[PDB]
Amino acid sequence: LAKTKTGEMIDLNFARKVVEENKRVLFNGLTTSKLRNLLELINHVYTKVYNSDDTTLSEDVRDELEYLKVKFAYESGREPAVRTFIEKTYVDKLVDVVLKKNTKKIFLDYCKYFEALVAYAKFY
Amino acid sequence: MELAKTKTGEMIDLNFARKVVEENKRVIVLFNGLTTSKLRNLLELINHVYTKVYNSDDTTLSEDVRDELEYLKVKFAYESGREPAVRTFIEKTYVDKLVDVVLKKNTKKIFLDYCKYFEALVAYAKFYR
Amino acid sequence: YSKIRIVGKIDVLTGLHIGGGGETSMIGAIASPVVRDPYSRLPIIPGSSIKGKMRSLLAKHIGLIPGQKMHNQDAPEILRLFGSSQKGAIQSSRLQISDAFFSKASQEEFDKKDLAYTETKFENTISTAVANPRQIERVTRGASFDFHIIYNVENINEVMADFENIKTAIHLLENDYLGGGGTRGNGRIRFVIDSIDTVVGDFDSSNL
Amino acid sequence: YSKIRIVGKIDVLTGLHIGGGGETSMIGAIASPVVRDPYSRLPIIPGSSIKGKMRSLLAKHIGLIPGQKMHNQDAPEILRLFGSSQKGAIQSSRLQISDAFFSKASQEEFDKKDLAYTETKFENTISRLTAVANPRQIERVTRGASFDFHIIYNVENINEVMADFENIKTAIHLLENDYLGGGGTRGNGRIRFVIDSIDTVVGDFDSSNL
Amino acid sequence: EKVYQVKLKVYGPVHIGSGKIIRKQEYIYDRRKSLAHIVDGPNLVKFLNKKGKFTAYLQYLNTTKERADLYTFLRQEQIDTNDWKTFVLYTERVNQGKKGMNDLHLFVRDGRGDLYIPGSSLKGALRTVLEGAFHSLSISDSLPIDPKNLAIYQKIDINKELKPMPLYRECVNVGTTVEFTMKINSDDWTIEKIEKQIQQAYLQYWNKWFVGMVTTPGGKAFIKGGGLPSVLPTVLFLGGGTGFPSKTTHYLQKPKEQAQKDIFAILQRRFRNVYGKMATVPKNVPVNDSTNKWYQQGVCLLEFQP
RNA sequence: GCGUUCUUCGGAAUGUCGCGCAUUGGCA
RNA sequence: ACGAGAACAUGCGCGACAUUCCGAAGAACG
Repeated sequence: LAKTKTGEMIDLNFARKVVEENKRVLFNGLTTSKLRNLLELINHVYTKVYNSDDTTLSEDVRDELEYLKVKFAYESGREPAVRTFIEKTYVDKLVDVVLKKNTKKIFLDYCKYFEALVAYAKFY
Repeated sequence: MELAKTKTGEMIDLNFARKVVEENKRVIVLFNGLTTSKLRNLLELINHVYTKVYNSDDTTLSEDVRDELEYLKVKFAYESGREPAVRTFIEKTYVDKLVDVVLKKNTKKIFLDYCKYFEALVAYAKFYR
Repeated sequence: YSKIRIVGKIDVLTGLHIGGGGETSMIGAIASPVVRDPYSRLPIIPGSSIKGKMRSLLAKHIGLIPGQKMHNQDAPEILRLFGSSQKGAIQSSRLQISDAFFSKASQEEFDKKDLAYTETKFENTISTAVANPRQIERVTRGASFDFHIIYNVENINEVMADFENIKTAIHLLENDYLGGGGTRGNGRIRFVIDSIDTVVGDFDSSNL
Repeated sequence: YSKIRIVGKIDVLTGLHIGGGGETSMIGAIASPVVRDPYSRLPIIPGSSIKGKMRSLLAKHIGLIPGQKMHNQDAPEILRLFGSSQKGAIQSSRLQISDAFFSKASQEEFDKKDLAYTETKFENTISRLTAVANPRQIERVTRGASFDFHIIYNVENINEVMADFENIKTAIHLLENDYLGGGGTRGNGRIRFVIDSIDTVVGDFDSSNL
Repeated sequence: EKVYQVKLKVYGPVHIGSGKIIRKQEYIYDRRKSLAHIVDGPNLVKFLNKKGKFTAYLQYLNTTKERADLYTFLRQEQIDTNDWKTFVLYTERVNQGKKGMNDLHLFVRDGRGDLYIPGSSLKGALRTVLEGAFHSLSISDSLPIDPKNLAIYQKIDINKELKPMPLYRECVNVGTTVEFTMKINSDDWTIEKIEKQIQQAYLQYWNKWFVGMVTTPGGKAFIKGGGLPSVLPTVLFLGGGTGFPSKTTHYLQKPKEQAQKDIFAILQRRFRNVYGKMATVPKNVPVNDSTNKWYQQGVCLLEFQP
């Protein structure tokens, strides 16, 4: 997917690593509802990409991902915990990486990473 | 069979699957209240990758299959968090550990053996009920 | 031996949902996906669903025998239309209802209007008043599927009765629902027949 | 002696389920798998399947004799085409259907778009009294698949070749209008014979007209 | 099976959400116009990228983190309203009990994009009324509703005082008729039986709990404004926000004190932050327009015709 | 505005055939 | 100058028939 600091690769195991690192409460006070709202924001563009057969991300999908970045910034502003979650998970940069790749495979990998984040947050 | 070893050291196989199902059998709630439908959902999550590998003949696990196995670990963790009974089932049966073991081994045979182990778990859970 | 073809379209009225059995789905999305044709990744109404629903509705309309256990115990006309597997009394199924693929006209209409072929209806289950969120993928209203039904003329004299039963079954299916979730509204559908033509044989389909 | 080769492809329409050997299936896997070529694990249409289906359709179209029990009691045209085994009247089958293997073109088309050759279809069986549904997973070949089919006709009587090939065309038309597989009455088995390359592989016979 | 057309007359705003929560950062609310234009995010983002205000949009988001009303940003950038209509999907009339909006819920729409009342919700309301069969009853999905009848309403909580909640929801306007088709078998259900059960359930809901809210001073002001119609027969509570006393069988199958005790216990085990702290049984357990008239969330009237 | 459910319980194939005829064989 | 010499385990054949991915569930609770 992408490369984190010190050569770390974005992965579902990396999602578990982030969840266990930020566990103390999670991500300095992150709740399940905020992460749920972020996953809901992911869901619409995920379904749009899933329905589309073309491997290359469609233009409306790319604009949806840009608006997803904007909404992530807004959520980070609204709640400091969401900002901490975003900066620890590097999801905002992952959206830009997906846009750069312009491939369905990278988008679904990022969606699976976010899904792993949600699953491990629920598990821990 | 010949998948891995538990923390205690007991070997993992179909006989181990029957043994763990019997141990968690309580009268009949199994694995601390694990309903059949949760087990069947886990079995379908298994069965997707099982069909993907069963059609294929490559000895090594394909990259898409490995990604689906990691996603299977994610789904197992999500079900463990969402339902305590599924968490107990996975912990006692060591399913997630076997998934990482087959990921390490990267063989069609070991994946088929893990799927047979999960199938034995489901079969003995249905039988011991 | 005459094969009569009934080609037409079937258009959803409230939203059809024939489930595919669940599949790899992100958390909170694609809870119960609709059955789709693997080749085109397009929603499809299986011929099995249409035939089974029509057979069951016809059986209810005619009247099930008391304490019926198997589908090979329906009315003789239903058994001659939809087939039978009774030991020693096997009856060939004259109706060969096939899969109702997504019509190209409706597919291009949806593409023109920038509308998804399937709507992910987000519903729940109140308990304690605790809900159970779920995303059921049901076919978007106004989607037409082309249905193709083969009728075999096993007996010429019985063709009129069999086609009257077919008309009654179509009327019931339009009146009743198709797929799953009918009591909740989703699954009501409508038939629009295009042409009944006898592709094979000397039988005349103009009267039909 | 002349042998005429009919090489073409059968293109699936709704997806055909030629049931397999009923091998031990995983719990929750396909309860009824399709017949597959063991070497390539690809679904195939057995030549026996095509031959039996088209022979039965042709016999029905011609008309079964009253109270017919054995296959050798078919019409003389059907016996001449597909063969007979009646004691003292053994007619050789002029048609030798071969198993229709998964075509390389459709195999590449399925390798593209990340499509599996066979799809697991979920079905149920609503009870007539308890109204309970019994799940069933049936493997079915994908609608977009194609199987390269190979038939061989033996020219035993040059005068009857035209009539036999007319019967073959009628049977192919019937099979296109009918289904080829299990569950066709429920919509599994619709096909079409798109490509047909009739050439005389052996002998001086001319198959241009055929 | 017996078939009846079902008419639902909306006497109070009814919201059937689509599982998506939208914020003021996503739409544009004009208080002077009193209209909220629902903006689709991708087109707005591309518009700002073309106009060069996307960096300005990020800076505006950074400056005021909690409040990021898109209308204020557009007014600051002096972007023309005709340019606004490019990325506006539609517009909705807004009624606030307060300033501005906080968090908007959207009504459910089909894949075609038409507003409709799912038959699942209506059938669930009927089942809860009749709870105490449910297969013969087949409530069909509603006919598509005109977008004009859909407008944004404000949620107000009545706890001894009228308190506007920072939560607006798109709802079907009062006086709108919704049509369904209901089919039932004779043996399992009777139309007279189900109608009588609806009437008795509404009477029990009125007697057990509604009087207690009327006795509250906020309830008294609600009655004075016109929140309770004189007509309010067959009354169904469907929209999101009707309340715990509705959509539950506690007030129907149990005595008033017993039902209140059970509801208090389940609220305490569910919501410890509010009812768990309180150690005594409350007296009662547990919408505004541009005009003077007040509304009750989700209240409706049902009629059946063969 | 915040928080909680994100899918749940059952069915997971069943029944019918599972080789038959002809020659080899038997009896005449 | 082999208990040998010739001799196709061959001919006929639809893994098919019957089967709704369904039954029940209010995006709603504070």
